[PDB]
Amino acid sequence: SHMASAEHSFDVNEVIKDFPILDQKVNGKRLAYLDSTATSQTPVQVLNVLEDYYKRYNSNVHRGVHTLGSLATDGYENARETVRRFINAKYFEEIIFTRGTTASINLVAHSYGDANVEEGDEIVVTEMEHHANIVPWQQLAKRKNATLKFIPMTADGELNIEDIKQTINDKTKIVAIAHISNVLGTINDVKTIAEIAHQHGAIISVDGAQAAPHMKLDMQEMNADFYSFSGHKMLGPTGIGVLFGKRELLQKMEPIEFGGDMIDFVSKYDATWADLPTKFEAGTPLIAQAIGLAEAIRYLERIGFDAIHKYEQELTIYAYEQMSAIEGIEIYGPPKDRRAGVITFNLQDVHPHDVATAVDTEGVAVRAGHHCAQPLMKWLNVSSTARASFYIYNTKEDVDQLINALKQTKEFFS
Amino acid sequence: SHMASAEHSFDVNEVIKDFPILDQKVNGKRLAYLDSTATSQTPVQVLNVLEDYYKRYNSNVHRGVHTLGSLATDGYENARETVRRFINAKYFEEIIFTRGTTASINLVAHSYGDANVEEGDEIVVTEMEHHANIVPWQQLAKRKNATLKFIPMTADGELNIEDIKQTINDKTKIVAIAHISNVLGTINDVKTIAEIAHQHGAIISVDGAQAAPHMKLDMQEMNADFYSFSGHKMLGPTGIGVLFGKRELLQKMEPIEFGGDMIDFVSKYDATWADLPTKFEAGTPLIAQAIGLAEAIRYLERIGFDAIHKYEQELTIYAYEQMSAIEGIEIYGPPKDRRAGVITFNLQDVHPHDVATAVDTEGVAVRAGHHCAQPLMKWLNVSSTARASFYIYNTKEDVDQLINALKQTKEFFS
Repeated sequence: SHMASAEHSFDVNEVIKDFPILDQKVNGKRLAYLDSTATSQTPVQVLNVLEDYYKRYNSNVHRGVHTLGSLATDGYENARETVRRFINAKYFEEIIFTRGTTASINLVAHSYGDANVEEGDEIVVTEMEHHANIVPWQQLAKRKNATLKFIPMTADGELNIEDIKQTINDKTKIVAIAHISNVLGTINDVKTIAEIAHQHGAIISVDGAQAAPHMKLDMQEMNADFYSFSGHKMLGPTGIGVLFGKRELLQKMEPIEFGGDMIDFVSKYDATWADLPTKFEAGTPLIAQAIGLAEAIRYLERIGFDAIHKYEQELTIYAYEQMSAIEGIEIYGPPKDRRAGVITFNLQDVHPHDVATAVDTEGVAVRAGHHCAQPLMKWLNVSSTARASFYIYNTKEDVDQLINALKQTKEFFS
Repeated sequence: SHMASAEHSFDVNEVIKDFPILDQKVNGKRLAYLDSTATSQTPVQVLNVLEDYYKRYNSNVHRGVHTLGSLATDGYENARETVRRFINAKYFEEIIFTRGTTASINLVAHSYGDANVEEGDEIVVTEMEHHANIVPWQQLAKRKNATLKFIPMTADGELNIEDIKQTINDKTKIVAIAHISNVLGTINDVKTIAEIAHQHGAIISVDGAQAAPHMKLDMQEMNADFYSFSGHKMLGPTGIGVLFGKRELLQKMEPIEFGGDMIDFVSKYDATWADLPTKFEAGTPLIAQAIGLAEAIRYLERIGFDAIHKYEQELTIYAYEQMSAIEGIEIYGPPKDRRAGVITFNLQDVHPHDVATAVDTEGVAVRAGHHCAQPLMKWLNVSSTARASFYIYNTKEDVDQLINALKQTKEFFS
């Protein structure tokens, strides 16, 4: 088929050999892991770099120290440089390591938000946002008596340019938006939204958790003010994310966590802060996790995003077409050729929790629930949905295993 | 010798076989890693558990999901239970995972501090505190126009009961104190200080980063309100720590980071919070790191703290005596038999940065600088010091290698 050709061109079988977790059975059936949107699997190259760190040069990080300490510092600094190049940030000091996208957005909303939002200012969000890109803005609005505004969505769950222009105005201080929806697969035009924000004297904070794993990012082209993502969704270790911020903005923002490393001087009653980026990195860093995340970036770069985007789009269109052919499947969001590698759906007369349970019995991992997007579920007029997602280690066989399992589930519940 | 006997009894050579990082040379000399206070080394048992997680059951965490997801959730919940038992917390929900001791103390100071400290209240600290246990209290005092008070220290860097009783009064709301000093080796009587706090209607927040790796902790006996520590100092992975808090207190405290997992329900403008402990755990957890930290706890428990305390005390007394015999060495803090496994020192007429550089050329890893304790350095009337620290994988040979390197350093600079 067309999908066999896409598999062969991408060399997907050689990619899968790097992911030992996929070589197992679940409930006696081969594993078809279709939940990468929740967290990705991790290649041996990343695991080998983590093992090497702990077996060869673990130490705390500080410029000019004993031998292992200076190797650990080199590895941590090299990891930040790898991230800077990955997203084409202008400066090393514009990359902040955090616990994840959620911690990144919370740092923007506390540190930037409290210094730049007052009573009567507006913060623009959307109903497709993950909780991590809604609730911090709700809390900033409550602290400041500011107003939260939602960009109206089209019937297919996209943002029309005229709705974007009508919602952003000269009262807007912050536009906070997903680059890619974790549910609908919508790809927002963040470059254009940034331009409209900037015309009104607002800044843009982008939730890029579902974009960084899947497409090339260029902070300078996009002209985002802040951009946030998570390592565990892009082949990296748990516990690490990134906040990109323009240097001019980060310089004026105050830290919100205090301790070692982020200080320059401490007396009994006062303290001064370190330079960027360490101003925002209190305590001992995520040292092993940063080193592993840099290896995950090199894994993605070695394949390249043009190859990853083509393969993911072929998988996604194939899955969308095969799932659409099952009578009773409803897919939410844009058409097959206008979406990222996610399909959120319901099966007529079968609760999505029972879909997820049933396909796991067939070896297939999907998620069911609200996907941390309760306002989106309400916008769809549902409580829960089921969600399959694709990444670089998925195959036609994985999609066909889901399709057969859904047909078996229809039969079981009929 | 007495130290050879202690080595043999502890089976230190078998412990060292678990730490492949120690089996290397630095500058052509065997590695003598004497910087565990900064971060510990990591045994293969912990590395094997981390590798197994990524090769067998990585997935995001949620009760009742697909097979790998339910294994990851089990591992994360089991890890929290392991921590609860390790410190004898009454309830599972009193254990919060954080990024580290610094993040733990910052959560207390923001969430508990802002709700319980007002103008004219007092916060008690000490000049031996790490920056992580000073600067958050400075910032809480500034937010609230409250007053920071310091418990006077004895000439040996300890806290006299009469100075403790004179500094704590009915205005005190929070006593924030180290269990063990990262510099002096002082072991504070936190059980007694907690009693004095409680008599005055204050709470106690304990910095236990240097105690959790080295001694048995019992939250119920101690009667601490909050207790904070870091995994990387106790054989665990980087990027994880613990906050213990009494359930009654944590129930009333508000979260300070917002997103997925920590919410129950989200609408466009409002949100409700999850139950403890997840109320304080926004975003995707530190899943691999928690699982590794539980394995580190089982490694320490298998040896037991009575054996670890005896071995560390024998090493410490041996090192204190051998270093004291070098003319020109000044050791800071209490006597050899009243300290934890740390020796902070200076060598007459040799800057401590040059000591650290010189002994690294001899394969020995120590730290030089302020040790994130600038107010303590000022209290000692120095800028910088050098610091050697001991843990379960250190030997008489490591101490003798430091002693010979210090004598060689004296010679080089004379």
